[PDB]
Amino acid sequence: LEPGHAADQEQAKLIRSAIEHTTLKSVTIASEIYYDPDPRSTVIPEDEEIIQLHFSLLDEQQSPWLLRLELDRAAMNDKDLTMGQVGERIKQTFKNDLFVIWSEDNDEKLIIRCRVVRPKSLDAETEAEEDHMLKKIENTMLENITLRGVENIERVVMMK
Amino acid sequence: TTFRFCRDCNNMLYPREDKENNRLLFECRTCSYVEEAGSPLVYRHELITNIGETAGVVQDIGSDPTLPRSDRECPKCHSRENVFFQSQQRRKDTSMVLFFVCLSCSHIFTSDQKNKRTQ
Amino acid sequence: LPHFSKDDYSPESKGFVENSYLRGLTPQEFFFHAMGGREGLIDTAVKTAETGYIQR
Amino acid sequence: EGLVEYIDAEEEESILIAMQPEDLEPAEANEENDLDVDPAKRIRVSHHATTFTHCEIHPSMILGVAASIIPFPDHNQSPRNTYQSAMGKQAMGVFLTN
Amino acid sequence: DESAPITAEDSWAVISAFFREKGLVSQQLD
Amino acid sequence: DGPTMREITETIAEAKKKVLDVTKEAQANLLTAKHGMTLRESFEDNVVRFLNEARD
Amino acid sequence: VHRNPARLMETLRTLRRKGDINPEVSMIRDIREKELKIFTDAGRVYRPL
Amino acid sequence: KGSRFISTLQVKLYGREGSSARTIKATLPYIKQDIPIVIIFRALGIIPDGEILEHICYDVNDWQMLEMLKPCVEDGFVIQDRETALDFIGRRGTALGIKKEKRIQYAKDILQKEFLPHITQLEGFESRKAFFLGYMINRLLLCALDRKDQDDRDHFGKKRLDLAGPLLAQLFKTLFKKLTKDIFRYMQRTVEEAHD
RNA sequence: AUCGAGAGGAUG
DNA sequence: CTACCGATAAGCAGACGATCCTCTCGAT
DNA sequence: CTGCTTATCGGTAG
Ligand SMILES: [Zn+2]
Ligand SMILES: [Zn+2]
Repeated sequence: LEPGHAADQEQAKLIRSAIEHTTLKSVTIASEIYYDPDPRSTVIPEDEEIIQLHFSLLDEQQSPWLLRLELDRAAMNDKDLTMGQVGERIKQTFKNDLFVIWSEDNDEKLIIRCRVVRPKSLDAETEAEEDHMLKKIENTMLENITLRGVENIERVVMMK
Repeated sequence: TTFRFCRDCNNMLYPREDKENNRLLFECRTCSYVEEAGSPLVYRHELITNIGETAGVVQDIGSDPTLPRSDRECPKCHSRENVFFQSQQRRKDTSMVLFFVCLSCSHIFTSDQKNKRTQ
Repeated sequence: LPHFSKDDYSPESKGFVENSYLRGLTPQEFFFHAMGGREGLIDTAVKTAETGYIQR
Repeated sequence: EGLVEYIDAEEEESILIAMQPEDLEPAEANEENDLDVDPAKRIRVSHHATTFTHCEIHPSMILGVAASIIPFPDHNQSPRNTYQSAMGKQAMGVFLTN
Repeated sequence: DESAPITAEDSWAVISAFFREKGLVSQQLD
Repeated sequence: DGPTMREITETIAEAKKKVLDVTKEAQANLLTAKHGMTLRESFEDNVVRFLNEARD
Repeated sequence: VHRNPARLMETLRTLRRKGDINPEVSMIRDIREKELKIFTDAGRVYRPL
Repeated sequence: KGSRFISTLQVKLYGREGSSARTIKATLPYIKQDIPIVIIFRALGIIPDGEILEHICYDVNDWQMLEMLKPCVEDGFVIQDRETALDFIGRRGTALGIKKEKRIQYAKDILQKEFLPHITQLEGFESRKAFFLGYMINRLLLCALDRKDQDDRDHFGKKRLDLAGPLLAQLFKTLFKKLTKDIFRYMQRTVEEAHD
């Protein structure tokens, strides 16, 4: 610790959960792909209000293939994370070439939803497939995304 | 998940978008055959998994000697007869929860007193 | 050991000898005890070779 | 006559061997903490499973030809038991009558 | 009484029976 | 000493029966995992000590 | 494959425990895997019992 | 009862946890490379996918099982026929074109002899060896998903003991056989002469 | 005498 | 829009494996 | 279980 603090354990916590490596993979229940065509009206009924929020036009598409991510209520309590911080780091990685949404911490089911975007206008040749590059992003997502802290650093202990 | 196979030539199916009308169509790279879609779920990974837990359970287990037998009660039939064991999902991080199989009813239940279960 | 039910995690099952050398060991106990001592010899046998490769 | 069955290591997997013929299936007393027992006698794990298939001959029979030479092997720290085993074989005696 | 089970001692006779038969290098012979 | 003897085993009695209680916690998933370690692990540890500490 | 090793087993073991099927041969029923290997390899260590 | 032809086989699984495509191949004795399981099945005589998966997975429910096999299937669309299923199995040198049918008659009995010599080594068995090769796979996977542990190696009942008998055999066989072609080597020098 | 193999002894 | 000529990974297998003693036994 | 061996990633001249 910084000499300017000694036995303030609440300080030590701040440091621990700003050191400890935390990959998105470590908080993912089940990563699933869907064919959702109508971005306004989602086919899945577990998300009836997400999907009912999203206040666009303030301001002011599209993408055919979905990608979902269920997250555990469990390890949200341990490593300290609000769903938003998650979402933003996801977007921060690809930039403006993927849409992103999420439910609030208060809700019962914590979830993410994404859709590839959006190469048009000045083109070249061979316009096909796309489903293979979709998986390579759910694959890059789990195993190349950082959330908080430095790499090479696993479990971190509060020894006195 | 569940994906499906074609008749006629019996190979695997590889999904395709219906450009015009917005829907999903499986098909094989063997002949031409195309059926329509079931549930919109195409791919699922899962990293944490609740099945693999109960594996093996038969109608012949209530005779295996190499398995404990304790004083529980069946939520349904009340007979004190049973065997149990810890998740046969031999992963490193799994819980240490007991899985009771009723003899007198072949009903399956758990020790866990928090956490929901749907078998 | 096959004299045990499956998924038994308490002391007697996983290699804890209650009784003292005076009172004497019990059948399982003895084997277990044997199981570790056996590690004792293992090291003084060919882990010395390293220790002596170091010196050299 | 069906009293003994030659049991192999693998087959060892599906069985539940008792340890003491008599005191591994008589009746209940129970004896664990109840008056009274011999203070000086050792503490036997007990029988707590009751679904057995087999039964062990006599424990002592896990030992080998030089190991059974030891008296009270179960009161010695193992390596002592093992250590002797190597010497019984350079000790001196009647190595054959002829 | 011929009905009753083995006990402590009786276990041993079964052993002797074994060695009476196979002797001691049985495996090496067999 | 006779009365000392009773006491020793009667102190491997309660120092074994404390383990049957943490076992019967973890088996009904109340045992909360120590930050850093697996569930099974915190248990594994919880016990090892409880037995050493009983012996000493 | 076999279907219903409820009796198949018990009339395998009854035959061995009469001397009919060699008492040296080992017979492994596995409830939890739904298997039945049978062994007759030269080099199997057994005991009593 | 057939000497000591230790002909060893290995089913592998490429890419560690979270890799891209988890392709499954195999060590086949007398051939240079590892060969995707799907081609191997084809080269046997089970041609269609989704029947392929019927020698491997045994419960058309447990899906994670089934899902793991995707990339294998997608490896062997390049080979679909009884015939050229054995063509891939041809690369172990260069036939130089001279052996186009005969490399099959090489690949044909390689899956008679060297591949799983037990089960049988006869001619007309293929569905015996498939279901088994389909049983090697159900185990391989039924571990990777972490449903049952890695196989122990210090387990006693899964090792054997070469006592004096089979020792002598593993020796006598050898010597007798050596005496056997000492007679052959004396015969080629008879007639020639008589003799007697 | 020489090369090669095995068993044991002290650190155990 | 291309080879270019450079660095870094993804690894080539690598020469090593305590001390000193005592016996016995088979082969050039 | 090191130091040397052998094949790709790509930031600049041509
Ligand atoms: Zn088709
Ligand atoms: Zn019931």
